[PDB]
Amino acid sequence: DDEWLQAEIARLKGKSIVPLQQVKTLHDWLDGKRKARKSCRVVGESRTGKTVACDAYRYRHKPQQEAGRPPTVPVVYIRPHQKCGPKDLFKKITEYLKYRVTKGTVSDFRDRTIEVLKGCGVEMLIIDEADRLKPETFADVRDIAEDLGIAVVLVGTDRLDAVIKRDEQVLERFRAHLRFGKLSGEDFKNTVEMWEQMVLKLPVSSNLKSKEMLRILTSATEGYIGRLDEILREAAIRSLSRGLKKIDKAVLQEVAKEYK
Amino acid sequence: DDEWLQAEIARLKGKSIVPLQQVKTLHDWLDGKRKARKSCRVVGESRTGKTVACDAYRYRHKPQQEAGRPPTVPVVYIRPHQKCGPKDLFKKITEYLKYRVTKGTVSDFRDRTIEVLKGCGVEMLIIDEADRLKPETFADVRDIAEDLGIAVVLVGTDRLDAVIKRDEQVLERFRAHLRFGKLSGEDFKNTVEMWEQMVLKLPVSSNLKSKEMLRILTSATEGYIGRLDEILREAAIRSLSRGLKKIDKAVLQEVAKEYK
Amino acid sequence: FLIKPYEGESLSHFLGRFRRANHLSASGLGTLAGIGAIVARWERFHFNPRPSQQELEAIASVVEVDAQRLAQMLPPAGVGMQHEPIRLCGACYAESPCHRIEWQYKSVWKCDRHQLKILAKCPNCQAPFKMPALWEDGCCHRCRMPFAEMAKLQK
Amino acid sequence: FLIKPYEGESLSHFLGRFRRANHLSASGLGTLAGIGAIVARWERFHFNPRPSQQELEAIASVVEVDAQRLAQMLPPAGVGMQHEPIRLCGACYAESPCHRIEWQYKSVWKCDRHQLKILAKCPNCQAPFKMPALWEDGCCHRCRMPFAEMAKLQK
Ligand SMILES: Nc1ncnc2c1ncn2[C@@H]1O[C@H](COP(=O)(O)OP(=O)(O)OP(=O)(O)O)[C@@H](O)[C@H]1O
Ligand SMILES: Nc1ncnc2c1ncn2[C@@H]1O[C@H](COP(=O)(O)OP(=O)(O)OP(=O)(O)O)[C@@H](O)[C@H]1O
Ligand SMILES: [Mg+2]
Ligand SMILES: [Mg+2]
Ligand SMILES: [Zn+2]
Ligand SMILES: [Zn+2]
Repeated sequence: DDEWLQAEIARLKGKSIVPLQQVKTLHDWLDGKRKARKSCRVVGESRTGKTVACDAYRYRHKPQQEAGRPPTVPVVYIRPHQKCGPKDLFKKITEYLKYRVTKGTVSDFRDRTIEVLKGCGVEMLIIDEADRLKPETFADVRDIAEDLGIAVVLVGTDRLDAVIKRDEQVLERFRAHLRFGKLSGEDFKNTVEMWEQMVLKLPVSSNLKSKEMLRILTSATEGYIGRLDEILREAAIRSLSRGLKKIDKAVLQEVAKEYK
Repeated sequence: DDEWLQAEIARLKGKSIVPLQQVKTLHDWLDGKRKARKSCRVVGESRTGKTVACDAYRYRHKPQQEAGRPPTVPVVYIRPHQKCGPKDLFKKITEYLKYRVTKGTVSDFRDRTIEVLKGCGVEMLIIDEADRLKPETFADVRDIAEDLGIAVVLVGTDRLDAVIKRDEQVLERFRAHLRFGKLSGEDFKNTVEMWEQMVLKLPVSSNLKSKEMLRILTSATEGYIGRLDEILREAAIRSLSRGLKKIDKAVLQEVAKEYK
Repeated sequence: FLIKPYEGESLSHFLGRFRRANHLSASGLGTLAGIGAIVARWERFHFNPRPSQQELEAIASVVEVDAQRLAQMLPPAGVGMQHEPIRLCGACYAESPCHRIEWQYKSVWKCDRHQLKILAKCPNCQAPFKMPALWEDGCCHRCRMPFAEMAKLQK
Repeated sequence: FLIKPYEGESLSHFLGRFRRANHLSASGLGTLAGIGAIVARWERFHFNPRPSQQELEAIASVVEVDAQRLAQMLPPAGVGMQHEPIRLCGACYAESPCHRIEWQYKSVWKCDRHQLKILAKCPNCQAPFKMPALWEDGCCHRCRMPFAEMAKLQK
């Protein structure tokens, strides 16, 4: 049973991807923008679930490689680090395509990245956390989208909109957006129940997400998917650590007051 | 029909060049400046259509090459990348003329570029996105226009005017300008109808760009040619994806609200 | 990315072309092959210590071209060559875009195939040609005249 | 603050170690010795112009190590060395925390004392070693593995 407990805590520590309507709308919109090479910018709140949805859109088109030609990668997903320069961004582009870089100038990196970007037939350039990179690199991404005809999606918090607003071309070129919703409503309750069935993966104790539990989780998460995930995982792990088979009211109260 | 649908979506993804009065004024002005080797600077808004018009002025004078002498290129079009240094710019000049570079110092690149620039008898130096290159390169372009007698057109957004204003010589030498218009008016309606006939290339369903459609497109594009192109292409592709033979009102409403 | 040699291609030209296909510096290719600075020496046609069997086999392992074929990118035994000037037949380059090792033979002044004097500098602007490993495009690095077009100015 | 050289220590390693003990930049040590930029050249193992008697005696005056002993931080006459790659025996470093000039000898690939191949980059993360003057701590600058622990990964 101790081995089972370790397996349970390890599984609860690891996060999963429950496909819900938010990510469904997102990759539908992404496919629409991809079929037309339309460069947009998906925006949303923090801790709301944009990175996971972009990740899912990345894995669904797992590149299928030919026997002797470069693997064709339709969707490129990048999350450049803080104050990412042009050399760093190009390094990341050519590294995701599995082309190790060669020491050289910024022009050399640009040329190699362009070569490998046309070579693999890339369709999408998903730049998550697009509020980190310097504005001397937005010209480079503009040139990529202009000449190579690759639909670029700039992903980030609402601060990304402020970052691009002070610029001139990047704001006009990247204007289509898809704001991530708050999810509050009956769909939120559906989310809680679906999470209970799938992610918790606990024996059926008929918790059913009663009205009191819904009120506690509404007061706790404030609509955030990430907060919901964190609270659910913390409550499950705390119940399993103290021997409780299911999740009681005291643990939700404890985790809710610990958050707020 | 599926093959026809793929052909239609591929054609709609690809952009075209409808010749309208804006580009007509532009290449008339460009020919006037070329016949006198007068270095000017065409300026305008973003996503308004200056790059395409300069491109058209580039292709119209397709270089005619002699049997055994270098091809004579009358118009040179360049779009230097972000923070383009002098070596990078010279590389681009000699690369467009189809003279591959040889490793060396900046002086070597300058000498080779000057040699190939007088060799091909170039008349125009069209520097699009002329707000990207460093100000240590404006001295080089000044020297080119001074000694080689080549009319240089600095193309870029209104930020290019601010970039050149802080400098002394480049502002005085490059003072003639041609601001790109907003196009709003009855000429805008003519643009919509002409686009419908040519670029959409759809069967005649008598859409005729009715008053409601004109109001929606005026509210959407705000006068931009690029926004008009994007909205029209997105609406056409969305109608063709859902089986609709022509473009309905719902798709324009969807794309308009998705933009604003 | 592997490349097939062109017939007659010089070792310097081939090494640089392999490096460009793989975004490698000369030092990077040297480390991949385990021989370091030797690569850059060969690229500048400096073989005071002639290429050894072990060095040729080390490069052969990376580029997947046998040492015997690599030796045909150098003059045969007893054939003197020059590291300078780097020379060119533009008519040859138009047919096959490489520098030929024969153009560095001390005894060679005319292309036999084209019956033209070979060039020791750009005939348009007089810029000398770089070492063949650095022939990134087929054009004069100064004036940008294509090597293939220089055929028209050969005598 | 004066430092006694370690046996076999390279000139680059010794210069940097002296500078760290005295919070000196390479230019600062050069000005103290009256020879300026020469210090940084030696730290990167650049001696196309070999160290002169006057230059060695100028450094000797500051560090209080005789020019003859400083010359033993360089290869003997006729022994070729390489500025790159910088190499390391981790088992040696565990015994005496310095870079040895012998590790830059072109003929050296194995440590005689430890009968191990010497390292040309970190065996944990593959980061090349910096010039020995910059070996501030005894660890890989990237992954932070101690040089002494790299002995366990030597072959
Ligand atoms: N479809 C999903 N399935 C499961 N969990 C999800 C999903 N979408 C989001 N999450 C959860 O959201 C949290 C993090 O979301 P994500 O990293 O995508 O945020 P984001 O919206 O990109 O925001 P930020 O910019 O603040 O990082 C995690 O707890 C993750 O489990
Ligand atoms: N004459 C034209 N015919 C067809 N489409 C045009 C024409 N002029 C502009 N466009 C459209 O304008 C959009 C981009 O225009 P262009 O690249 O020329 O902009 P620009 O004015 O140079 O601005 P920016 O500096 O912001 O890139 C495209 O959608 C293109 O189809
Ligand atoms: Mg995120
Ligand atoms: Mg433009
Ligand atoms: Zn020939
Ligand atoms: Zn040892």
